[PDB]
Amino acid sequence: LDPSGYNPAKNNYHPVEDACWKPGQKVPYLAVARTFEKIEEVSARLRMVETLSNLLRSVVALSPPDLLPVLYLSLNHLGPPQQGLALGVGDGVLLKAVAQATGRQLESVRAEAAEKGDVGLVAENSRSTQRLMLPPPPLTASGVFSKFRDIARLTGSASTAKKIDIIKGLFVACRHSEARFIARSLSGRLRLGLAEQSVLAALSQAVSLTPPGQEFPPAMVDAGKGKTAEARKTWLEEQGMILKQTFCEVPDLDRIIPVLLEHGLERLPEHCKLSPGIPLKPMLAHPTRGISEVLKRFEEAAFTCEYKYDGQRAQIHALEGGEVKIFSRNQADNTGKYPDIISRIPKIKLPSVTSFILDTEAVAWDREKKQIQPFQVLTTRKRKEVDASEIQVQVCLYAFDLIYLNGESLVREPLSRRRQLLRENFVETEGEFVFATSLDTKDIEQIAEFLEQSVKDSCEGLMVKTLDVDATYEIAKRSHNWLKLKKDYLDGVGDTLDLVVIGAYLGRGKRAGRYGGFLLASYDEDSEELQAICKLGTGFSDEELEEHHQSLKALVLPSPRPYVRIDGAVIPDHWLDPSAVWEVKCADLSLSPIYPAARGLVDSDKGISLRFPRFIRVREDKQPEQATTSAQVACLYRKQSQIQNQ
DNA sequence: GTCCGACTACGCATCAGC
DNA sequence: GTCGGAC
Ligand SMILES: *OP(=O)(O)OC[C@H]1O[C@@H](n2cnc3c(N)ncnc32)[C@H](O)[C@@H]1O
Repeated sequence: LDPSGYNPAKNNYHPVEDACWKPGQKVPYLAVARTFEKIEEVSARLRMVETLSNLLRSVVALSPPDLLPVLYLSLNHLGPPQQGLALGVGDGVLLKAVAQATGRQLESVRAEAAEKGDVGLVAENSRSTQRLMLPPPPLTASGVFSKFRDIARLTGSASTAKKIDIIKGLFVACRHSEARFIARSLSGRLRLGLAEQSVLAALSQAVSLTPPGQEFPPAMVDAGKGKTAEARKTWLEEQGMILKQTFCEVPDLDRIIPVLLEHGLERLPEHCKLSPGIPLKPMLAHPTRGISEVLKRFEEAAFTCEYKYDGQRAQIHALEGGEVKIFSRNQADNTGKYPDIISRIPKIKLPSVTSFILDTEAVAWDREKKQIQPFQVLTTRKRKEVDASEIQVQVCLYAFDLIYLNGESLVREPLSRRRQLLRENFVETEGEFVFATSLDTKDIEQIAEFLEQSVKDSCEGLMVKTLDVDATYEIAKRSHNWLKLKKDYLDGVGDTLDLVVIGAYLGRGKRAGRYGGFLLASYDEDSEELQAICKLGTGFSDEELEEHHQSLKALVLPSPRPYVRIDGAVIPDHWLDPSAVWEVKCADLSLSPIYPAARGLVDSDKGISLRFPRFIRVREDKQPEQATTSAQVACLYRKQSQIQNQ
């Protein structure tokens, strides 16, 4: 058949008959791109999962070995996260490859990509070089995926030119809508509306409806034929939960897909279980906007409150053989980053401990002062090839959960149990390995003082977790089972700044057409200058963003006003007449190496920016001169508890 | 509530142009 | 990291 007319969203989809490729033959990338079209067209997640499941069903029945690349293409992933593969292709490089492939000038394609907010639309609607040669052989799914890995593997000098040539070869072989999705994949903005959770749902539904390991033609193609609506409903969720719980234990398609294709979904938890050395998905936290919101949602269930430390999450694995591994919250290998940690594993556990998986937070520590250092100090550590002698920023560990212990998994255990084992079999070495400052209560005043004390002790806020009711480490049940209580979540903390809009940025994707971001500035009275302080991109409603785009479009200037100073900040696409004042909330103030706001008032060669800036409201009663001054910004930074604890 | 994709600062690691 | 939108 023709991959051009592939419709994986048709009613009564047959995996074998409605396919556009013969069995044993490699899956054409156009079939993947056609499935991406139908997925992008709809907004309901259930319709998106069904369309993908249909494509996965034809793959599992006609070309099983192509299931792994098709899943990775739908996720826009290069492979397992612990392998650390990265494309290494910037937007400027992708645009240079698009311009060279289409025969157009770089300025033409760059203006169009910014105006459209999508590189895929530019790379597709340009084929002035396709009428130059005979059509290259059609693209395959596994072939496109391997070429993506080829790009990611090129390193060293002159590697950029080699990446461009591979991207160029893909575009000249693209037909119909393939160029739009290949360019979207390289830029890291697939924009499908479907991601990890929906792919997992589509995979479990596809292998349940069309089981793998069958002979061809497949005896079973729709195992939900003789079932009722509520029966097929509850059967698919039970199957989807088996896949989701094991993927949370082993988020590695390279390990799950082969076992899946050989033993089926039923026997998967027997082969892929939680084990040290293999990173697992961490437990996340849902943001709570107040103490009262914690009493609800948890209702009549006992919980605990722990200090929210400002560092980097460290998932530490101790294998039975003695080898030690550390993983980030994205399952990235961080073992070579903490040699100081590895030397101290003996000092944290009892002689009876043989294997464990620890959930801790690596926080920068000052041994000469016995205090916690801010996150900016922690980020100055080296990332790889670190030798313990040259470690200049010490790290203190704050363990708050225990997942594995002596060969048994505690995932299905309540937090009250996991916390107990973590206390009995681990030792306190202050400034090295300490337990999270905990406090079990239900008193609002006690919780309020604990929230205050945490920030006095160089912490962001509190973490609230139940102890016995829904207090397991099963992410597939609820990925955000913990609660997050910070000061800036409450609407009275007062860290609101009134800043002037001095620039706008063209939006991409969901923000194509209007402004996606804005440049904010503070007024320096002594220099009579507006100093850029940060960029702003979140906090607007969709209706507010169109009001800003309309109101600020009249103030667009061809050149910046002479009294505006942005230093090394990103030059805005549209310079704006300094007139709009917006209220902006942030979590912290940081010493910036780029922004010139309040430079000299705290550090001689560094300014101040805002950590996690968000838009609150427009200050219509205010004018640029009445905005927050750089002197106020310098004082706000000084009054910070971590800055005061210095 | 869930899932997804807009967008933030920052600094190490990497590479093009000279 | 924060945030809002569609379901
Ligand atoms: O805001 P966020 O989602 O990054 O917060 C979650 C992260 O916060 C870190 N952290 C610090 N202290 C704790 C405690 N006591 N418990 C759990 N997490 C904690 C972690 O890095 C977490 O991912």
